[PDB]
Amino acid sequence: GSHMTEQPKTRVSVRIYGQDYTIVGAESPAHIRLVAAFVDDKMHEFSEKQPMLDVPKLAVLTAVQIASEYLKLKEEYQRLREQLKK
Amino acid sequence: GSHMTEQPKTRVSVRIYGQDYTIVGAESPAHIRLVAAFVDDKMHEFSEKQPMLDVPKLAVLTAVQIASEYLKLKEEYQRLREQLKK
Repeated sequence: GSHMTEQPKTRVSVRIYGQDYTIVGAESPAHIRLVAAFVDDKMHEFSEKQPMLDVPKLAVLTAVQIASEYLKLKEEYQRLREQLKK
Repeated sequence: GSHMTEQPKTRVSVRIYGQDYTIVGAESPAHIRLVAAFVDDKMHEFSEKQPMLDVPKLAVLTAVQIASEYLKLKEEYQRLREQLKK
């Protein structure tokens, strides 16, 4: 058998809320480490608030907030570059 | 009676995975609509994969995934911007 000189999207196993998950990182080995911590910490800060008082309602709450707080960031990049092209 | 002329971060209620959730969304009316759909869609597409065969585990699974694909985006943004200041 032969091998191909390619490096596709690598996956990594992290631990969030006590459970282990293997998702696609595709970035620095030190970066993927803070990814899990960011979600874990965010879930922890909301667990003490008890929004809907349920586990699935906790993880989904952080998921939607993480997306919104980051959407505004990527949006700036699009607006900033478009203004530079003007 | 008095009214302060201020505009803080507004909150929005959306239906994610069937349940209603109210989170912070001061970006834009149309933008905040796709935020819920982003998680809802990603969760639904993973629901057929049955990675952990559990809803709570699925919600956090997509959360870390979304963060991973968006974190590298804000990073690239900072890299190209820093090289433009050389």
